[PDB]
Amino acid sequence: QVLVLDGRGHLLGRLAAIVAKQVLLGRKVVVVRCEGINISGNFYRNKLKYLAFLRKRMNTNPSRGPYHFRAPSRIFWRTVRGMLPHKTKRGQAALERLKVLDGIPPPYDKKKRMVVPAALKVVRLKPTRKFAYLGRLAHEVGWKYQAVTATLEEKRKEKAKMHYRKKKQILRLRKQAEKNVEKKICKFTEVLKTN
Amino acid sequence: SGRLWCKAIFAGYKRGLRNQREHTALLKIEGVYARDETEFYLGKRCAYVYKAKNNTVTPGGKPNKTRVIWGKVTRAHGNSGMVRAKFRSNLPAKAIGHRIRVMLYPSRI
Amino acid sequence: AALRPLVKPKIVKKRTKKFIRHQSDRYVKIKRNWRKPRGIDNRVRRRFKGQILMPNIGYGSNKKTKHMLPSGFRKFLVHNVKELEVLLMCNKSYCAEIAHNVSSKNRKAIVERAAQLAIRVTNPNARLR
Amino acid sequence: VRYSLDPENPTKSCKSRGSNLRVHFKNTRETAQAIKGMHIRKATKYLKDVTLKKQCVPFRRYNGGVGRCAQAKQWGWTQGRWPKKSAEFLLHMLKNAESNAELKGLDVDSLVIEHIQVNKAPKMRRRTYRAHGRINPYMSSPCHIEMILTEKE
Amino acid sequence: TFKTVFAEHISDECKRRFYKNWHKSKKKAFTKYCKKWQDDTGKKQLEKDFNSMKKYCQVIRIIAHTQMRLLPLRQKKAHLMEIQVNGGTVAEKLDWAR
RNA sequence: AAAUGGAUGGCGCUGGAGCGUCGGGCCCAUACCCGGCCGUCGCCGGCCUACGCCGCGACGAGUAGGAGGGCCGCUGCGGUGAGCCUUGAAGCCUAGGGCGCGGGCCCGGGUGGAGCCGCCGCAGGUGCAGAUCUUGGUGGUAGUAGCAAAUAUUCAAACG
RNA sequence: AGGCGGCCGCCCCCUCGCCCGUCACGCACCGCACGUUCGUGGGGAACCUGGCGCUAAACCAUUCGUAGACGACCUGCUUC
Ligand SMILES: [Mg+2]
Ligand SMILES: [Mg+2]
Ligand SMILES: [Mg+2]
Ligand SMILES: [Mg+2]
Ligand SMILES: [Mg+2]
Ligand SMILES: [Mg+2]
Ligand SMILES: [Mg+2]
Ligand SMILES: [Mg+2]
Ligand SMILES: [Mg+2]
Ligand SMILES: [Mg+2]
Ligand SMILES: [Mg+2]
Ligand SMILES: [Mg+2]
Ligand SMILES: [Mg+2]
Ligand SMILES: [Mg+2]
Ligand SMILES: [Mg+2]
Ligand SMILES: [Mg+2]
Ligand SMILES: [Mg+2]
Ligand SMILES: [Mg+2]
Ligand SMILES: [Mg+2]
Ligand SMILES: [Mg+2]
Repeated sequence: QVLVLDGRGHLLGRLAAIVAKQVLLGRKVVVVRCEGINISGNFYRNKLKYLAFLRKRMNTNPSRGPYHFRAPSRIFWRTVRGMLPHKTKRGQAALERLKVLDGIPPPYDKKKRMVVPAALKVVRLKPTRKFAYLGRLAHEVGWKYQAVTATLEEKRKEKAKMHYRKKKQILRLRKQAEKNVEKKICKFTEVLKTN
Repeated sequence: SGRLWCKAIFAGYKRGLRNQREHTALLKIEGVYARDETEFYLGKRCAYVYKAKNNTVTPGGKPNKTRVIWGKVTRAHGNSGMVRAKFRSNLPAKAIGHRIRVMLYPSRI
Repeated sequence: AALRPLVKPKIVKKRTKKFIRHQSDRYVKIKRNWRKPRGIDNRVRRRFKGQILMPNIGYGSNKKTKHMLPSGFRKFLVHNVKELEVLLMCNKSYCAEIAHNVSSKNRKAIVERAAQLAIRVTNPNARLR
Repeated sequence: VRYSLDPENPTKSCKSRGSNLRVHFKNTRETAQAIKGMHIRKATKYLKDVTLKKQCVPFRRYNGGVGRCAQAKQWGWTQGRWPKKSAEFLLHMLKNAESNAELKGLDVDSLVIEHIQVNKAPKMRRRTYRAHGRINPYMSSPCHIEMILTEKE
Repeated sequence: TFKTVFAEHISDECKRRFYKNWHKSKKKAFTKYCKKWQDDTGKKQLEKDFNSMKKYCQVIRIIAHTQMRLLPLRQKKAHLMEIQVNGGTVAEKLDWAR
């Protein structure tokens, strides 16, 4: 009943629009690994845009004003909130369906991740265009947990490597068993109706 | 046993930008994402099923907390497989983003 | 076992709500009765969207079902037994309604006469102990 | 006479009333709302402690510019006071309630204040001499009080 | 905060910190927690807690309290405070603390 | 290059969600077409309250202003209802039922305790949301400001 | 931001739990809806029964002043 969408390789707005449209329908969406979301344009251009956004702030009381977030997950959350009607009760109720998270936590490392090809940088941008990584962009402005994020990502990748090796061994054994039991299993129906 | 209806979500009523029409509702049925695929669901009955605190009589069995609003598919909507519907009574605004089961009672093929 | 009227169609109402006077909710000195707003810059007079509705001739109900009760009869007010026998020929479409100032002693006589004449009464078995 | 929220068991209930008595209606309302739903002994003890400033009466509805006390934490509120005149008036009313219960033959120990209502009274007037030779009203706010006592067990 | 392991015998001078009213209280703090150091099963549980901390925890801090008895003040309530240990290895910092 | 932080409407968009030329679909106005209902006008139809009863067609916005209808409402008078009422009049209240597009009205229930209303005409000191409107009453402010010009009170007892 | 899954040794037992064929039965409700599901769903007040364990802490009052406009905050009480 949930949609676990990977974050790496997807464009910021191209993915956020799809998530904002899918949340208003009722599907609970969880965007994992938000530090890999790419943004079109020059990295210095995106940095200048983010700094111009940071400059905007209430004069009389900055604490009671625009709350600028530094984590890339919170950046993506604010981007989706900018498209959702958050000032109405429908948008307020839909905002809990979206779960933006940095890294791949225990509740989501075992779940298979989905990829939306309509937001992938490979098909969205030309191979000669410049892009900026949201993780580096956030780390350059008031983000401190990039090192531990990368360390935990390395750990979970080294674990998933062994898991995939085990799965590949199981697949090899399955293919060997299929090739071994040739008799007693005709299954001409499977071939005539093509699996 | 097993489900005998298609799944559809209520996105909103038929509306422009600064006005709504509560008599006609829009449905996003799962599996249909094109205009050439919604011709099968034209005329199919639809049911918005919810629960209340006072049990009401049911056609089969003892009274239950279940209450259903009936309607049917009128025509298609757009090119993205969205469909239209008109119920006996207009859908409540709280049903936006919830499920209306599309039956297969009126069968043509 | 109520008295069956003549044939009756499904009465449809153009508007089921009663028209509310403008700004009658903010001030309790303003009665619920409708008054035509004649302001030079009022929203209701020029019919802005989202405002209250103004009653016009368009909301007029059908002449075939006008003044018809949900039971299917048309009420006629009576005071004594003399003004009850006049509804003898119109018992199938018109029905009787006893006045409010009629005493309980003279009300039961009207009820008995209506039951004898087979005339529908909108307020039967009223003010009984 | 006429009472609001008459008791369902008139044989196990006793009523008390005071009319046109000179206290502040607001302080009387606060102390009555604080004392409602309490046994007679506990109510007497609480009023005797309020008179000596041992535990505040929380001002919830009429609390404009009311200084906060430390003893109001028991009521989950921050603003409390010690209205002595209303305390002694409600004590005098509870005495008449106990007397009526004894006359009716009820158990005083099991009596609880299930209902107590206070409302405004006709205001008496005086005049105040202000600047530039102006006269302003100086009005009192007396209140009518009523209470019903019923045995809990 | 991953885990916290307290000592076996905690003096009342330090236990006074966990109470707002020391006179009305019954001094029942850490009565059942001290039984873990006496029970062999509790000792095994504390040892597995230490073993899990050695592997998972990265920043080690030590909780210490002052001795108001030696001071001329009449407070008698010790101030508990955490001090981060900046030793070489996380595995040896736990040994140095234990 | 301009002074509060900030405006392709915002989010955002770069194999386009930008610019130029275009194609096929799709979205909706009180606009158009079909149909129901209400009113006006025109043409009328019948020897069924003729001031009534039908039929067809076309049109309905509107300040200032001009007309027509009201079986909308208030008071009093002349007729009339063999009118209603101490087995309960007027008045007041009501999560009750219901009518009229509307002004308003009918009934049920609870108070109330002595008059009232329908129809046909007549005459008005006849309909209120305002006028720094008149009189009377009541709220927020608010148990707030304020009980501070001229040195100062304390102990014990009695009547209560 | 961890708790379900795998392995091995037994436990009350088990070779119609799977695919094809075969004789015979059952709410065959007489054309109809809200049917079938993670529901031993979440939350709150109690009722009858078994086994294992628990016997407090806050606020008020009082005191302190490292703090106080009032609240608040820093402190003490033991019969040695
Ligand atoms: Mg900072
Ligand atoms: Mg104008
Ligand atoms: Mg205020
Ligand atoms: Mg004050
Ligand atoms: Mg002040
Ligand atoms: Mg003077
Ligand atoms: Mg911009
Ligand atoms: Mg037109
Ligand atoms: Mg016009
Ligand atoms: Mg009249
Ligand atoms: Mg009476
Ligand atoms: Mg009299
Ligand atoms: Mg006048
Ligand atoms: Mg007025
Ligand atoms: Mg004025
Ligand atoms: Mg007067
Ligand atoms: Mg005033
Ligand atoms: Mg003051
Ligand atoms: Mg003076
Ligand atoms: Mg004396």
